[PDB]
Amino acid sequence: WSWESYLEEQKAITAPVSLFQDSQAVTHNKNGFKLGMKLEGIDPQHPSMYFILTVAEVCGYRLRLHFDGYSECHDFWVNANSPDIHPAGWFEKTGHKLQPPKGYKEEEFSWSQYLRSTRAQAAPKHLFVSQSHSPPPLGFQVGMKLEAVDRMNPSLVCVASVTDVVDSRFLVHFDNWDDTYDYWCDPSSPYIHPVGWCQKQGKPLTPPQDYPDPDNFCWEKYLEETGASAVPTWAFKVRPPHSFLVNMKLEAVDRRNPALIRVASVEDVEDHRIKIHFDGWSHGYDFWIDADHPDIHPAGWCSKTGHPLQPPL
Amino acid sequence: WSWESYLEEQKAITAPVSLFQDSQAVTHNKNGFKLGMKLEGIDPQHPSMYFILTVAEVCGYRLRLHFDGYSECHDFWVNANSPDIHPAGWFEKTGHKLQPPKGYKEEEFSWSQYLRSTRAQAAPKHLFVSQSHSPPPLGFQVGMKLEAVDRMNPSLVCVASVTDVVDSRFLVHFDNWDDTYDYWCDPSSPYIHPVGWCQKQGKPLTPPQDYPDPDNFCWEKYLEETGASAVPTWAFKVRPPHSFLVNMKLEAVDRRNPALIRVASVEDVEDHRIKIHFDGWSHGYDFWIDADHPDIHPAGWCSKTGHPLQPPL
Amino acid sequence: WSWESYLEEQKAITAPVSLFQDSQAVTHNKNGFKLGMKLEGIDPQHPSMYFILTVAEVCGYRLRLHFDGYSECHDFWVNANSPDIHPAGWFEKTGHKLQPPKGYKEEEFSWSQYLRSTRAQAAPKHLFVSQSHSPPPLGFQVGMKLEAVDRMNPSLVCVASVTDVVDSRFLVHFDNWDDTYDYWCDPSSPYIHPVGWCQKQGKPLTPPQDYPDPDNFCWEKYLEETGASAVPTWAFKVRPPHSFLVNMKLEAVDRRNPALIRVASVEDVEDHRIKIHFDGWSHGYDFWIDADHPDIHPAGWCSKTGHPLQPPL
Amino acid sequence: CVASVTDVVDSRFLVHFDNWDDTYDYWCDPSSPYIHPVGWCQKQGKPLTPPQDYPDPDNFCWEKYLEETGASAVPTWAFKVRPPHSFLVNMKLEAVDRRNPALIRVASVEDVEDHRIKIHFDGWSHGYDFWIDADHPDIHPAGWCSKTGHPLQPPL
Amino acid sequence: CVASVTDVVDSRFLVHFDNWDDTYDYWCDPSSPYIHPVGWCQKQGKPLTPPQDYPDPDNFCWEKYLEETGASAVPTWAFKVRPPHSFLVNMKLEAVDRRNPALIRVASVEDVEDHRIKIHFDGWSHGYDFWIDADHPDIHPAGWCSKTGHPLQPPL
Repeated sequence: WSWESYLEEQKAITAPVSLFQDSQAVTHNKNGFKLGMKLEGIDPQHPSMYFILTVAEVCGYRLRLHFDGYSECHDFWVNANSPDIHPAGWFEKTGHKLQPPKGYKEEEFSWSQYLRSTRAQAAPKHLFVSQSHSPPPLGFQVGMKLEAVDRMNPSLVCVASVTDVVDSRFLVHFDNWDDTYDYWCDPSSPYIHPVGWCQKQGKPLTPPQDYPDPDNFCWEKYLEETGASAVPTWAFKVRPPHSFLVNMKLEAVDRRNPALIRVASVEDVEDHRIKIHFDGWSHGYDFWIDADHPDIHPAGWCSKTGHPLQPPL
Repeated sequence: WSWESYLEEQKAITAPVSLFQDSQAVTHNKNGFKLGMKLEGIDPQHPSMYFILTVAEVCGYRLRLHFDGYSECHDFWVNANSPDIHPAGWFEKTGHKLQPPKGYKEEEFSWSQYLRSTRAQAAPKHLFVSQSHSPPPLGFQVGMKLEAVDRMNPSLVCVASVTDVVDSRFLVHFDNWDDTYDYWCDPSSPYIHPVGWCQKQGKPLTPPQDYPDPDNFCWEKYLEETGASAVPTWAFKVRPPHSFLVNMKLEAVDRRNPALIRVASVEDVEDHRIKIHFDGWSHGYDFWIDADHPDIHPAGWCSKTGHPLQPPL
Repeated sequence: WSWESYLEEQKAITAPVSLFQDSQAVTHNKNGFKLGMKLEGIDPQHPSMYFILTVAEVCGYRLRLHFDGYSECHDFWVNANSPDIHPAGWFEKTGHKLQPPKGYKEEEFSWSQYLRSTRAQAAPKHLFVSQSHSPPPLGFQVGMKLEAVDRMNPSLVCVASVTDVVDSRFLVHFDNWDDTYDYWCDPSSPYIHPVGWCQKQGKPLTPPQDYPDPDNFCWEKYLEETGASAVPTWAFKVRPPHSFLVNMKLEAVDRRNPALIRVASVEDVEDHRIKIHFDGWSHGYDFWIDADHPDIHPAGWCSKTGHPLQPPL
Repeated sequence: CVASVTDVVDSRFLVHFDNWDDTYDYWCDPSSPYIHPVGWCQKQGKPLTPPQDYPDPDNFCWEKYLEETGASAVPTWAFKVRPPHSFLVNMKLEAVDRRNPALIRVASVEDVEDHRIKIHFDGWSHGYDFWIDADHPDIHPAGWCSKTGHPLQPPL
Repeated sequence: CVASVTDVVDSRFLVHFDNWDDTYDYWCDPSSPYIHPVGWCQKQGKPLTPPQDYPDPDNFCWEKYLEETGASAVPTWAFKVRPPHSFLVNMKLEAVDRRNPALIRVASVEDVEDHRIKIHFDGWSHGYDFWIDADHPDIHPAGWCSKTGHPLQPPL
């Protein structure tokens, strides 16, 4: 199988490298992660929470992470340039809570002790793109409030708060809802708006879960009661729409079997998202994904990084 | 988008209309081809051979042709003023052979009966710019001999024959070779030369495939032996070099997906060819093309003919 | 009146929005068609033929179209997102034939000149959802063959051809028959089947009108003889049965006077059709309709688009 | 003149003059005395004015203008006969003053045609007398102002 | 372009382009395929070139221009259809040499339009080929030179 022969055969064009973020395209960085290394990272399902993680597998510029003490059914894959992982020690130096290995107490866990117990090595610091050392996102402080789209229920724009800040990004949290709805963004995210945006746009605003008087939610009173400030309007930036076009081909990780990356096509577009189709598979497996998502890549990425590529059905 | 605003922002000019052949520039002719019409035409991969074709798609002044009985994977695009297509009945009336639809036999095929059996419409004669109702190109009669550059292997100038004449054009065939290397041209073509030109210029001439005694190749006796005359030297006209300049902009079909036409730029020039660059794409997709190629057009061609134009990426 | 109070008094539910095609449900698009605008479209009684049409009336997201030069008794209603109407100039740019206004001749007609003579405005291109600017429905090329149910005589499955392709849809034509029986559909249509389906299912296949030797009807030789390919079986997709249930309420155009839309109920169901009952009217006016028909809509459609809703009688 | 229907709203439609500004347009209904079926001029004796800047004006042909514009003429059965009004000279009424339309005045019928009346404002000069269509929205029966709560200007 | 009749001599008239060099002027008759009545461009949807140095080049209007200039349009009835010529490609004839007008040469019809022919001088480069109106006084039937006593130049 080759991309060159397949494109000639299909009279098709790949999405150029120029349409991707540098982080999605870069193939010349080596993967320094090695089996058994220990580190810290967010649970992709609960992006506000941090766990002790171990490198269980490496494949090209990707690695599979295992939650120490928990079942292997929870293992997940990230790129070696992921900002959602951090070196041993990072949580304690930056004000983040550790969920310790199964059966430990928070107060009970110490990296020194754990590494002695396991005789394991911590992943070296120099591997990690994110250590909370770079300038923060301008204008977004922890504790400030804003209006945000519930990416799980995208018809809802909701009262939300900044609850975390790491390097150039911040975490959006939906007031008094499960942290499973939280997501990381930057100032240009198309999913966030200043306080007052819904009322100015004539959209209903979804109030906090279990808000005492759900009927008459008022931002001014809520901000006062909560000792909170709005993110100032100047901080919000326009992200330009992406330049991907329908029928362009690319490589995308399989959501159902994330170990796998497949030949894919752009099936549809929005301003900030693309709809992925896996060539040769049912359109029933098609899915929408943000254009900046870390698991889409230009054609060639797998061969240049050493990751196997699944040809079309 | 708009050419006008593009030219201002880029501080650039378009290749003037006068630089193009009338046939590449003409926008004011309507496309009278309709879905399902039947006709005859050359196979672009075997330019000496004629097949039954059906109009499968129309886009502006272009059409996509299907080889009757064969796979749709062979379909190809032409312009409505293509001289490489002819009305039903042309082959018989002009001394050409028709390769029939898949599963027929040359002499099993009758247009009357085919049309009855399909209930299809033959494309009307008046649509075609080439019907062999013009007197031939002066001095180029079938069977005559000349020296020609193998456009596939441009360092070779070779023993070649005229094997087909249609309106103002004729077919150049390489003696003892596949029709695969053949090409259509006219008497001003820069790829052809009178008998003796090589000798008189210094360059070696490639004789017919598997000729007896190749270095000892003698034209005046090849000629007497084949009962052929060389094309008279007075026949070969001087096409002047084109006047395209680097950085001029135009519109060009994308060879990767020929359904598409794009904003393009002149990246380089030779006497009779231009190197095309698609604005906003990698220089890796840059390609050489004959100045007189049917698939380059002046700015505004798409707009005036009703074909989409791909703006720069 | 109000849906809300109606549902309480009847102790009933409305057919949810999710049950409908997006095209049947969408209310938030404005109707940009204006009185007197000119365009092209199919004749609903001769679905293979295109005529010049004028906007005669606008009501909410619907419009009434007039055949230029002909009687107003032929006027008909469509939705503003109809794929059966196209901008001025479309026929020429896409290989379709235009039947001209009464008293003209196909080739006497020019849009430039018609617009000058009438001083009329062509409806702007951006209004149309169907302009042949999308790539076709996969595997369905013009001239290809299939088996189809005669929607007029549903016990018959018949030899049929693709004769028209426009955006995601194509026209099914019965071999040797009037266009009167033709219908538009897409590859998930439940009325179409690959070549051989009848034989493989047990049912008899109706051959072309006035074919020689009907019981002795052979597909692979009909095919070789017509220079046609059958539509490949991989092309035919499985539309799942709709999920409408008896007693769900909705809004539906009244076929007796199509200017009107009414409160309606699901009286019965098949896999791909629903039987409509108009609340407060006799069951004698109950009628069967395809679930995907453009003239059924979710509760609130009229209200959101600005079309009157007939309350129950 | 040659004219078209360009707008329809409820029981009314807009009459437009072909090749002319909308400045001359007017709304009416099928009983309007200002409109006529195609051919009426020819059949009555009067000359018909063709579209502005038409090619070859005296040689103006309707059935071919029609075929050429993909238009039909309004059918003759459509044009209804408004009967002449029954106002008589000296009857009194209330009428908006065109000089200052905020005002309505006591008025008199000074003259009549089949479909128009000439209005005189009692106590004012006959110089301000003006012609108006009987069906104009700005003439009203005596007592209209009083019953609707609009001041009535008494005679001067 | 906007133009005027500035001369009349026998059966012909001179066409002049308003406020342009008289070098652009040409003689014709009523059937000339190069002239049209006032309004033709607008009826055909072609741009009309206004007079040189027209005070407001943007909004040229024939009605106003005619009034300002004290001028009338040539009436439409005066313009006649000239039938296309009947010359066919490859027919041979005699034509004066534009470069050396003392000379008349053997010539061929290289191409045709409705009212013009393209002349090729047999034996010379097609680079010397030229379009000429079918009625031009310097093309002639074969034999014209010998019958009038003018030398004829044979083909190159």
